[PDB]
Amino acid sequence: YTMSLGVENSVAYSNNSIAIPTNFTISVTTEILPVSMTKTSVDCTMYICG
Amino acid sequence: DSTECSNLLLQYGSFCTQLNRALTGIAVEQDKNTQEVFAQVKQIYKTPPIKDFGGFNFSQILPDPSKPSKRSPIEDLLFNKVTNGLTVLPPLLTDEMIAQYTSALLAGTITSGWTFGAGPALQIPFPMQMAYRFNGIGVTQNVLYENQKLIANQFNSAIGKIQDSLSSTP
Amino acid sequence: FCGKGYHLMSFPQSAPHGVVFLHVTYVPAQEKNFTTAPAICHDGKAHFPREGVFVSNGTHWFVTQRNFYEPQIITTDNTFVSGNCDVVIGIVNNTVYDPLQPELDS
Ligand SMILES: *[C@@H]1O[C@H](CO)[C@@H](O[C@@H]2O[C@H](CO)[C@@H](O)[C@H](O)[C@H]2NC(C)=O)[C@H](O)[C@H]1NC(C)=O
Ligand SMILES: *[C@@H]1O[C@H](CO)[C@@H](O[C@@H]2O[C@H](CO)[C@@H](O)[C@H](O)[C@H]2NC(C)=O)[C@H](O)[C@H]1NC(C)=O
Ligand SMILES: *[C@@H]1O[C@H](CO)[C@@H](O[C@@H]2O[C@H](CO)[C@@H](O)[C@H](O)[C@H]2NC(C)=O)[C@H](O)[C@H]1NC(C)=O
Ligand SMILES: *[C@@H]1O[C@H](CO)[C@@H](O[C@@H]2O[C@H](CO)[C@@H](O)[C@H](O)[C@H]2NC(C)=O)[C@H](O)[C@H]1NC(C)=O
Ligand SMILES: *[C@@H]1O[C@H](CO)[C@@H](O[C@@H]2O[C@H](CO)[C@@H](O)[C@H](O)[C@H]2NC(C)=O)[C@H](O)[C@H]1NC(C)=O
Ligand SMILES: *[C@@H]1O[C@H](CO)[C@@H](O)[C@H](O)[C@H]1NC(C)=O
Repeated sequence: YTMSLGVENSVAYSNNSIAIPTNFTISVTTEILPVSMTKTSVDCTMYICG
Repeated sequence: DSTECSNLLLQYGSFCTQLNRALTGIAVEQDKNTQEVFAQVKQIYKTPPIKDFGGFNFSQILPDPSKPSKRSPIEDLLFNKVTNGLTVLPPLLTDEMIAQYTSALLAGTITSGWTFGAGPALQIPFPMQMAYRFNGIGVTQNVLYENQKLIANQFNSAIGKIQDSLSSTP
Repeated sequence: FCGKGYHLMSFPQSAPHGVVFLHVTYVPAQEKNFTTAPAICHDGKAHFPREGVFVSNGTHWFVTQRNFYEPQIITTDNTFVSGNCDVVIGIVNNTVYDPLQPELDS
């Protein structure tokens, strides 16, 4: 299928109306970031020739 | 198509697998880059049919209904100004869907300010949003409200100058 | 940069060859419509909110903070006066309470 980019949402814009929040949600989200790799060393002479 | 060449090429091992894997990683990385840049909203926002924004004109950046590509005049100008075993993979996001993502971002930032980026889109009049931005940079709301027509005229003139500068500079 | 929503704080957690950030953010919810105006016209003067926004529930005008609904009476302590009512587009007429008025009234 052709993908849907997002759920449709039409904001009710007018020149004299505002939307004010009456409540809140404390949301905890995860962010995973790699920091380091495995430290590898290769003996070039031993690898090529043994 | 040489069988003997491929038989001799098999003696060198998995070089071809490494090169194909690296190219595949680059190819998926480009799609990941496009997702990271443009697909930051999960709601497709749309502008109201009446473009009453207190004097602010966004026709040069909003999508043109007359064009089949549904691009803005600025985006249309940008697209006009950019011109043996190899294959070119198409991008995952086509140009019209990327334009739709930019249109959703424009509609969100015009009708809701920065509220849609942090949660639900909360509607606010655009002059009041501009006044909030003025307060963000340390200028009082009264300055924005008193000089609203001048600010709108300056904004429209600057947007027109941007379109002219893009159309006039190679 | 530090999670989706208005960022409050973050927690680091060690991971094998990596770090996991638990971003604690504030998300607005349960929004409600209100009728808004840029300024309040009182005594031939234009009043603008110091830190909030003018809202109306249909009959009465209040001033509230932008990210949470907490209606308060429009007074001289939370508004400032700049100019008359002839310049601001969309200014509405409403009274502005004075806290000092009952003090000299009594
Ligand atoms: C604020 O008012 C507007 C319009 O008065 C509401 O927008 C309507 O929402 C309903 C519910 O989905 C839709 O069916 C209508 O089509 C919307 N109208 C328009 C013009 O967009 C809006 O939902 C109200 N906001 C709140 C928080 O109640
Ligand atoms: C704001 O939202 C919170 C939850 O996000 C509401 O708390 C809930 O209230 C209902 C009824 O009072 C309880 O049954 C739930 O158990 C509560 N949940 C939690 C997590 O405490 C709170 O009432 C809402 N406040 C307003 C004014 O809408
Ligand atoms: C917003 O700006 C556009 C573009 O500058 C205006 O469209 C122009 O309208 C005049 C008169 O209607 C025409 O002579 C121009 O040729 C139009 N320009 C283009 C590029 O189409 C538009 O009128 C402005 N105002 C609104 C409310 O949209
Ligand atoms: C808007 O809010 C105000 C303040 O909460 C409402 O005024 C109160 O209305 C109740 C119900 O009639 C009265 O008992 C109170 O005495 C009123 N307070 C004041 C200070 O007048 C007002 O009615 C609300 N408007 C709407 C349309 O809901
Ligand atoms: C808000 O109050 C002002 C001041 O009284 C009103 O302006 C008056 O409007 C009437 C009729 O339009 C004129 O005859 C007066 O000369 C105006 N006075 C001034 C000082 O301008 C204004 O119309 C009121 N607005 C609303 C919506 O009630
Ligand atoms: C909103 O637009 C209407 C015209 O549709 C106008 O009468 C009204 O004064 C405007 N309000 C503001 C606050 O600009």
